[PDB]
Amino acid sequence: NRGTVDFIASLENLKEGDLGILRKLRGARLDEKLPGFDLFSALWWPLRQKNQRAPKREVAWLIAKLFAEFRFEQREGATLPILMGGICRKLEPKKELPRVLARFDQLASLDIMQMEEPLSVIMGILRKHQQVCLDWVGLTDVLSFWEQEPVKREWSDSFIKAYKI
Amino acid sequence: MLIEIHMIQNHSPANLNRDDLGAPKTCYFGGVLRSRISSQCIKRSIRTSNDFKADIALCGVEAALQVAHAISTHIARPEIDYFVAADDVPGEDAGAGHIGESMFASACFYKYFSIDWEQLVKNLKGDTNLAAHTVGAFLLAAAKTNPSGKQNSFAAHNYPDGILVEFKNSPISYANAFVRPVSVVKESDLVEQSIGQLSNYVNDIRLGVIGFWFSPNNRYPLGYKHSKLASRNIGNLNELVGAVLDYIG
Amino acid sequence: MLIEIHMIQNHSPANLNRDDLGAPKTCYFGGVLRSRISSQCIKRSIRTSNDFKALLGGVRTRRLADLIQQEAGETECWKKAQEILNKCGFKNTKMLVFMSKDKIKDLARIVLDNSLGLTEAAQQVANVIAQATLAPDIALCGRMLEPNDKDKDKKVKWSNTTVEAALQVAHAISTHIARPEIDYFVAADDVPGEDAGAGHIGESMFASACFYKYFSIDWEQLVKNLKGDTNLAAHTVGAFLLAAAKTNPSGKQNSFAAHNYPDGILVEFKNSPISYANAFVRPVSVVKESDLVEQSIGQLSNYVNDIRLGYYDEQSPVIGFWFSPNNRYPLGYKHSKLASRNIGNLNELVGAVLDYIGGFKWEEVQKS
Amino acid sequence: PPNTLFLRLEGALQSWGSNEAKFALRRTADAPTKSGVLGLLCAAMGIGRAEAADSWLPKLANLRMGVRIDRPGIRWWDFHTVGAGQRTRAETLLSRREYLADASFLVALQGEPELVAKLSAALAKPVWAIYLGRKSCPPSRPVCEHPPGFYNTLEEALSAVPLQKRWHNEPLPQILPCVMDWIPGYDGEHAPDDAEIHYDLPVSFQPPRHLPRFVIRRELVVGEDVQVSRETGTSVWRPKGTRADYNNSEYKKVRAERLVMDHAACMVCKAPATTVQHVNYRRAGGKEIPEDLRALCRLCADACTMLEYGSGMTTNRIDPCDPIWRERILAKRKEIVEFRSRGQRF
DNA sequence: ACATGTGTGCTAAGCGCACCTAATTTCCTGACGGCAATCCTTACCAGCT
RNA sequence: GUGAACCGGAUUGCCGUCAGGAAAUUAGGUGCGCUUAGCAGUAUUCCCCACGCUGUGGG
DNA sequence: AGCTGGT
Ligand SMILES: [Mg+2]
Repeated sequence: NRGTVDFIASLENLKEGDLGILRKLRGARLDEKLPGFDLFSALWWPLRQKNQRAPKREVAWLIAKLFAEFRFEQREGATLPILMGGICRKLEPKKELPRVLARFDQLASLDIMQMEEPLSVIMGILRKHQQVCLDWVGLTDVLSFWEQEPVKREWSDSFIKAYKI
Repeated sequence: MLIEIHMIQNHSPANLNRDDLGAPKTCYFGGVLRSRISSQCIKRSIRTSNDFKADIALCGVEAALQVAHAISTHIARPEIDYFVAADDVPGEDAGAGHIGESMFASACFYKYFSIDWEQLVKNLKGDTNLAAHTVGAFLLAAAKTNPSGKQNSFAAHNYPDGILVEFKNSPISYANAFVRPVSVVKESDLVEQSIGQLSNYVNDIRLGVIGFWFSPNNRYPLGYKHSKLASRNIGNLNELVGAVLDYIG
Repeated sequence: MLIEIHMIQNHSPANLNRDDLGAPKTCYFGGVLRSRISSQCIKRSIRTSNDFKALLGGVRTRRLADLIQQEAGETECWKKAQEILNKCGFKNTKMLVFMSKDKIKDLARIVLDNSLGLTEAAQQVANVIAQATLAPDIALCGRMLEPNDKDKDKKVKWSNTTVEAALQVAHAISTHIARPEIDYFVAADDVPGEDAGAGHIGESMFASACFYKYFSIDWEQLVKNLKGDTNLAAHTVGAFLLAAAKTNPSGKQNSFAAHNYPDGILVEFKNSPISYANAFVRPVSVVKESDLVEQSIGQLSNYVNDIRLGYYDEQSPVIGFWFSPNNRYPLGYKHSKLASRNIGNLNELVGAVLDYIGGFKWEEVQKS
Repeated sequence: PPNTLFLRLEGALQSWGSNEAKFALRRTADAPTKSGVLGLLCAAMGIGRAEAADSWLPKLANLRMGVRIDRPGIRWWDFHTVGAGQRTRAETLLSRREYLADASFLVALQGEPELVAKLSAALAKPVWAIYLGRKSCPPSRPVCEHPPGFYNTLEEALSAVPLQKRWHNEPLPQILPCVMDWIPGYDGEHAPDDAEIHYDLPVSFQPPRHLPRFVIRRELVVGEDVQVSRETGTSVWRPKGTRADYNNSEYKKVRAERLVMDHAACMVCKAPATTVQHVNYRRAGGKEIPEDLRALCRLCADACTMLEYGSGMTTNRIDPCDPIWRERILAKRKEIVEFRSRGQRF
């Protein structure tokens, strides 16, 4: 898509104070603080009048909050079920692998709003394994259509494919 | 003239039809495995109880019914159970029972009925307005008592939500609406998504009669347009019964 | 005539029921995962409840000969009892047998000890087992009995053991998406050592959910299996109402003391029962205002509205009840002012439902 | 001139019985038998019982035909427990039935247009509760589809009909098996040594007495005469709703109506008004009726966007008229007054 | 979900950061309980209608 | 209406019963927002009844 | 005197 790329690139332009106030708004809707809504409006309004396709609003808000909290860099080919699974091969299959594996499968049966904390723990173990790159555009357009089961099964089969290799 | 009671029916988790080994019965449609109750089971459940008997010319000239297998609008989801019957008398150890396994499934179903003109008039019994009275009993007696099954341990008698009655005479089941099993998107219900699929099929086929539609307190509209795909978005108990009564005669 | 009893219970983080692997029970209701509590666990916990002790009169044992041997000071009859049972039809110490406790105790003791026969002794023991219907827990839960046809005698028969269950407990369906939570526990070794580690690193799974609990009484069946009397029937109905409102499943309560109480009672008298599972086909997602209990009650009251008007049964209206304690949780917050007898107690609703049952009172019936 | 009608057999379940069923194992065949479409025919005329044996089975028993497999459905077995003397004694009788699941067919009926002309007005309007050969197996497609026409040969008629497709990304059988009868090209012709015998030829109907027939296999690849059809008909609902209309031609003119209907003023916190908010998002608005909008000042419309953008987006709106959404609006306006940075836009 | 309610009259251009950084040992449960029937006969025979 | 009719796989079930995730941690050092300004002014003040034509009722 | 439920 040619609309989400501008959103991710504009997010990468954000300076320290803006993503600090985005960091402070974890688990909080974009209403109880005025500056957070102002920042989201500035990020989210001008990309609908230049390109016809835009992500969903809740996906954009959640992705902005998570991006502020973790601060990765955008790189093609680094979606969640590849780096996930790649880290699962670096594990003991007896005990820890079912633990981390269940932590990953918790994402596949959740709605967009409640995934903030499971995505937080998944990206926390990603940060523990020193992962710098994450395809924010790829994550965003597989998350804006997260409610159709073909993309969920494709994401899971990507995890399988990265695990068997 | 022909009566097509296209009926949706969600079900709380409980097993209703059991095969040799105890599983919920299944069918194959749309390239997927979907849950199924047998037409014999629901047809006998329409009999064998006195609430409907308030009909021996209709399930016996043979009989007068076409009841389809309950095709699920989505994929089958059979689950399994694990029960332990306790000892309740203190022995040297604990646990005594069969320690077996049961199994159940929750599904949203569909079926189709057929009562023709002479198939109801020559049914007769003793009257000519009986060919309207028995049908008028049927259109909501088909949605009166969920069959039977393991109800003493899996209590499920969920009443249906969305009921169609058509007066189209060409016998066509709308099962081709459920060629694609119904997926779930967060903003709509499973029953609401199934009813949207049924509505989307309804807007087709007319390109190449009426739509008498039942929604209790019209919570489920057949199409989110003023150009309603049934044009009869009403329904309250025996109002529909009497309206079919003076539709037939 | 049959009685419906509905509850909406929110529970603390707890594991009241597990499968073989230890996970809380789950069902795929409405296309999404719903937390489940097994009906048999609820039936057992209400059976073993602290108020059923005046009515707890059923035993499900395979150690019948042990029960005979306990009530015999010096007359050892445990091999003779075992062979009498082994040719009764049970083949082994046996399979599970349901009966009344005191009846089998005293009169199987008197019918077993006498040295008058061995074949007809087994026949009359089997008849005593089959006639043991004077217990209302058997009348509620139900019981059949199938002995073997191989390890038996051709001269031993069995009467019709038909007992119908007068209770249909539904499985407690969660009112939202199930969020199964993983608990990580260790076991401390009390004595120290070099390793400074745990005695047993283990797995436990717990689920915090608002359960839609659903029971149903077949009072007509409850008296067609409890003979012509109605006093015991009314006492059992009141005892179940107290027990269900008062007791909880005895799962991992020592580790999760979730003894929270039902925040909703809906008793409706009719001849066509209904579960409000379709009230929550749409999963309940909470908003910033209100709480999960109120949103669940709101969806339930919306469903009660369009099944009291769209599916109206004004030939037999609803006698819909509540347990709204001093009206803390009202039902009709926007339109549903159909709660005819909204109260804030439990003994009052017990007395009311036995009043529409017939001419009974709460205190007078509580003596059978 | 149209000598053939193409019967369309399609449903969730269907079964045309085979010969190997006298006992409780009741089976089917992987083709609609001759007396598995002639029973449909007799029901479509509205008669049955012993009337079909005379002048209805021999009225077309001299007429050859051919069948086509759109998709080969799989064989399914259903448990069936007849209760006998239970709804004699309670001895429950036992059985097992064979069901062909998700199979579409196309039968031909060739030779002359008078009987086909009588038959064309027999599939849609005249009925005796027609089904797919089994009483409890409904036809899911209009059986009167694939209109008649002249195609002289069996293969030309069987391949000159468009082939459907349910969804776009669906596997399609590239070889369509053809079941054809025996054509006696000359008198004394002997059948080829691959033609299996099928026993679907009734000479009476009740009780069933039968004759055998010769069946010749035949093949059909797609492309030369048969081809895919237009699908359309979106089987995806996903409730509709428009969005993001600044102006086509009817927002400029419709903003002013409630601007000066309310006398250039606000409504909640009355003050000179700038813009218009939208309530009751039944339609987001290309054509808007003038009794749903809400001309309303800058700060409290910003508070309306406060409340809407937070929490659910949905289709229900704020409607600052009924006083339940009042305290939140005023509080959000207070923090708007306290914390707005005009130099940081908006 | 910036535009459009200007109302004497509301500027504006230059400028926005780089780098070192993430550890491990060991610990992980035993036993007991697991359903019976009934869905074609060595068919005549005697309790009694 | 047709190798098809008409047709239950039925009843009995607590998975229960033991468990600290504990030991250790400076959030680190760098920085000017800033260059320019009368809240004044008679010679039509947008009006509508309305005066010998500038007093008189208000939008 | 036959019939029917049991062996
Ligand atoms: Mg305002």
